[PDB]
Amino acid sequence: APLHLGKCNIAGWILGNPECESLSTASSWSYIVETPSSDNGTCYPGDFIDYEELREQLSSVSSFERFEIFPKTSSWPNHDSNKGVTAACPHAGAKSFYKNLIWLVKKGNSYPKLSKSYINDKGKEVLVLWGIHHPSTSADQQSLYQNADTYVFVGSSRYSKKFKPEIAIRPKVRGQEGRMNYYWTLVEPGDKITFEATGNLVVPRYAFAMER
Repeated sequence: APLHLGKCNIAGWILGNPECESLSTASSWSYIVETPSSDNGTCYPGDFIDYEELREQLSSVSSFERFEIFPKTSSWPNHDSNKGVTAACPHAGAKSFYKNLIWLVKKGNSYPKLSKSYINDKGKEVLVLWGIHHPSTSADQQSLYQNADTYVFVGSSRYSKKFKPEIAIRPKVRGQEGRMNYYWTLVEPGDKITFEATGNLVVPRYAFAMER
């Protein structure tokens, strides 16, 4: 039987756009039926990278399970994980954000280098998603992350990329002149994925274990 997304497309559903169902009932499907929406599943404007490939990966799944890859309460003792909401992502009158990612910002006037890894001990492929935030102005970069010149690195046995934020005023969309790009990779059983950043990283909170 198909998975019918009644409100969202795969982008919004997999990131956890505020209106999308956590769908903790459907653990398998033969295909996905998607619903178009104004923000295209990304309330914070930006580009979903390798998106068509992801739609194919999620097309027909035999088991599918969401798990808290990096527990919110314990993973980020040196950064602030409780301020990452935005008017771009409203929910019933309140500023909100994606369910499955955390927009980390500085704590006081500090954003130390974060380093966090996850070894896939689930015995099945794990899908991990994250975001890279690009502020509109150097002031916003400082206000959010303290550090003016930052990087994000993500590495596994099959993936390696270093990201540099571009600070620039894009056209205002849902109030935002900044942008957020979205990325994903599949981590094999036994492999380790590592995240390293001095700013601008929208960290995974929930990831997915699945079998095709």
